Amino acid sequence: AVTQSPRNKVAVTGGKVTLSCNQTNNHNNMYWYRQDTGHGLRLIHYSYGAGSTEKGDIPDGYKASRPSQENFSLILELATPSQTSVYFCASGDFWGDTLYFGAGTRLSVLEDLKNVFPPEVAVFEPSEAEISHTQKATLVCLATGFYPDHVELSWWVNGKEVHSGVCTDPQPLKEQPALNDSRYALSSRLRVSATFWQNPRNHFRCQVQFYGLSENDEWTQDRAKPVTQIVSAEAWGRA
Amino acid sequence: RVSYYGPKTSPVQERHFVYQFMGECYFTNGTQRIRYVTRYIYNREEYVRYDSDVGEHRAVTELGRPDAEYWNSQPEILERTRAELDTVCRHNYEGPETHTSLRRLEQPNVVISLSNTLVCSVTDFYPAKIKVRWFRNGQEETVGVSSTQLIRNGDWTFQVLVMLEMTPRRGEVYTCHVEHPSLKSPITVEWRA
Amino acid sequence: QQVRQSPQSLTVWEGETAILNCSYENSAFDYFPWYQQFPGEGPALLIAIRSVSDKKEDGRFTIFFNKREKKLSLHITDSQPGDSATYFCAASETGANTGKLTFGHGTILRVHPNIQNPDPAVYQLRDSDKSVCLFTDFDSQTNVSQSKDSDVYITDKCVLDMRSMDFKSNSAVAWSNFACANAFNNSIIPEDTFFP
Amino acid sequence: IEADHVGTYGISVYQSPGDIGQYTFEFDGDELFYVDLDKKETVWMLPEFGQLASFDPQGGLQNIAVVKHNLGVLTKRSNSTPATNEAPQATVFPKSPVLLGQPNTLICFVDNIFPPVINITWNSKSVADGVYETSFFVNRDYSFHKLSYLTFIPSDYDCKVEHWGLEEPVLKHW
Repeated sequence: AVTQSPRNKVAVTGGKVTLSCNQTNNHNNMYWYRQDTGHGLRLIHYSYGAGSTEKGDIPDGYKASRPSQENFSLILELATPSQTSVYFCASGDFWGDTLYFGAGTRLSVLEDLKNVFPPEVAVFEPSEAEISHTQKATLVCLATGFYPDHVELSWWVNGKEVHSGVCTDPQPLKEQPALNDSRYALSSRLRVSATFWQNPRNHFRCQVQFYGLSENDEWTQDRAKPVTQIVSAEAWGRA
Repeated sequence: RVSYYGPKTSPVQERHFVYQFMGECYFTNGTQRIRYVTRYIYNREEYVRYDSDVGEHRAVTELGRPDAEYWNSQPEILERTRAELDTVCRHNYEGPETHTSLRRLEQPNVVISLSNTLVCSVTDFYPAKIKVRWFRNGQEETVGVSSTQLIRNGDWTFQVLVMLEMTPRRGEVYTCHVEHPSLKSPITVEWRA
Repeated sequence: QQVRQSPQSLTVWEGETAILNCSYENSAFDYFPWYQQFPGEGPALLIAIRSVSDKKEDGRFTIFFNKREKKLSLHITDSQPGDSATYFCAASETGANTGKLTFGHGTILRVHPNIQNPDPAVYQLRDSDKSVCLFTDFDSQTNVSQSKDSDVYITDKCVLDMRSMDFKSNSAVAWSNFACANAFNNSIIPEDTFFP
Repeated sequence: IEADHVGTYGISVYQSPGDIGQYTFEFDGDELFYVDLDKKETVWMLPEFGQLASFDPQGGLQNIAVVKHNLGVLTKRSNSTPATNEAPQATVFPKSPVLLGQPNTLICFVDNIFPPVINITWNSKSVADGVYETSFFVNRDYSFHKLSYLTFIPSDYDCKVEHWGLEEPVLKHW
């Protein structure tokens, strides 16, 4: 299969970022796409075998490197804010009818690391009116004030992760859509039965994975450095 | 515009070693009878071949039994190679070749000189079909005439030289007569003795 | 040479047939693979047609190809909610042996799960610096349009977790620093909507 | 195989060591174009054909990748059997009738080339003036022939071939 590294990355204007792709399909062709709204998927560089790389349609700003049949590496030597995006790697056989993509790499290039904030999470308990009126009960999680939009939400019910009854926003919204450095918010919903919520032994937990700075990055402010972290809010079943 | 399409080389699963592949399209009467033969060659010995008359890969040496059997199974490969007679041969003929190769016509340069023997040098023409005949006082002379073979220049032009054994007595007129498809009317160049 | 898809996003209720439209401007294109991208993932091949065919059938998914008009359509029948994803129309002229592939801009298909008994209502949730209003159980004739105000945030297009098995719905959530009676004053709310 | 015309399309030639590749099209024995693998560019023999048809040079690069691959596999399959060398033969002739004074081209035609690696150069002093070399052409026996050209102003030359299957570099005189 095709895997990428890193999965998420924060970087400042003017540094050297290196996305990298590994493939174990014994394919020969490897591609480096980026995905931005209003533009679909766009090809940057690609390659036919080790030693060779070809200029895609948007080769400005990126170099590529295919040292091995299995590796293929996008390289940004002077990152810009215009290079923030979601990058996907691909591979395929010679003359193949199929492209095989990776899971993705979210990349933020920031003019300054001062706007990098973690999320503030909260759980909101179901209404009594919804309970008595539906014999159903809906908890609502809000994550707010984070930057950038690299977060993944999950609902946990009694020590395990839960999927049934969840719907999560597909993309974060912008708290202040006017600014360019606006922070974001995600919302999610967990719907359980009313008899299940009215059991004060059951606990419900909203967990938010935030991706930010790294152990090797440096922080020039007093507020705690927005590392990659887990942020939770909790709620217990009521009467 | 109109585009050349090459075949797709099937892939396989000091001292020097050489690989070579080609797709030979064979047109007779335009696109009436097309034949398509792709050849894979290692160290000058052809080892695997497709032939559109066979309809399937065959191996020309033992070293090629793997690739011929393999390429015959996976029908994404075999139907495609079978179809390159259309998507490569017929396509390139009825397409770019018609706008280029089949439309090139270059008129020869005919000049006579006396090295006695007179030489008629006919140069820089295309295609290859040419007739060059000598007359003496208006009488075809096929005795003592000797031409070169078709000399291919490698820049899409040919060249032929026709030498005549003769002996000039003042008043005689020798003419070089050149027929060609580029030519409206045949070219004649005369040389008075 | 470009690939253009319409509409830019499609919302459909569990059961309908979605129809994703594509067209190309280069007559030399002869292979048309459609790629499905689930949220947070990378696209994968869904279904592909070649120009010598006018229809490729595979399960609930069908490509309809039309050569004379240079038009494709992907028809999804019995649209489940797990079909929610972005769908890319792609085209190559295979003859040029290039390896590149031309991608449409994608259409976002968000399928709504059916509701057995619609019971539209707007509930208030137990606040712990804002307070949350929840619009839920509405039928297929309401469009939740965004707020006519800043400082009031409304979201209404949530992708149900793919592994959900037992409580699939599709509610809208609004929060601010503001009551739930007026919270959705900027949308087309059904008449019988229940405000406790 | 008897025929009226012969398109010889997508000739991919690869050899190692050296990573030496070449991709050409041919028609009726004449080179339509090659793909330049460094500048990645379709280079036409007749510029005027580059104006009436085209070829995307990336079909060449992917076919050269396929062919390098197959060279690795078959190298290994035959247990690293090496290629045997050949003695190439030249033949020197002028492009137009040699008129002392007027400008002309002088054509060196080398054949029985295998493998496709040759040095072809030209008063008993070396010349690099109007030297144009052609691509390697395909022979029915899978050897190659190459034409070098030398523009000269005739006035009262040796083609020098340096190969491997030649014990000593051979000269053809003019």
